[PDB]
Amino acid sequence: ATDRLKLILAKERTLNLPYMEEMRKEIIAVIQKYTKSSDIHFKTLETIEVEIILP
Amino acid sequence: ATDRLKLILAKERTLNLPYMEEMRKEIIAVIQKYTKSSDIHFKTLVETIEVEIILP
Repeated sequence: ATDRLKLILAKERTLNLPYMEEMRKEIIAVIQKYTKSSDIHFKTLETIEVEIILP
Repeated sequence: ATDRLKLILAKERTLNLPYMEEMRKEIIAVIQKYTKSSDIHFKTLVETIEVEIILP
């Protein structure tokens, strides 16, 4: 009933981004207001994984 | 040394979104503020948009 988008943020388990999850955040703000997706799943794999589903 | 961070924006070939640019532009832009890197690389290969960033 609908197509889907996926943003995967990848990096090394080595780094310490004292601002990672915020980047993990603001970035989303950029996809929802442009894709208008109500449905979103973020989970970790280090590799954050955000799957969007559109309207 | 050599700290690689990379974003992948997966999409369908079908699905239009005549703007995988700005979507990108904004994601990139953000990224360029939080990591402040000046070494940015984006290749493009069920469409899959990758982007390597090596922070300073």
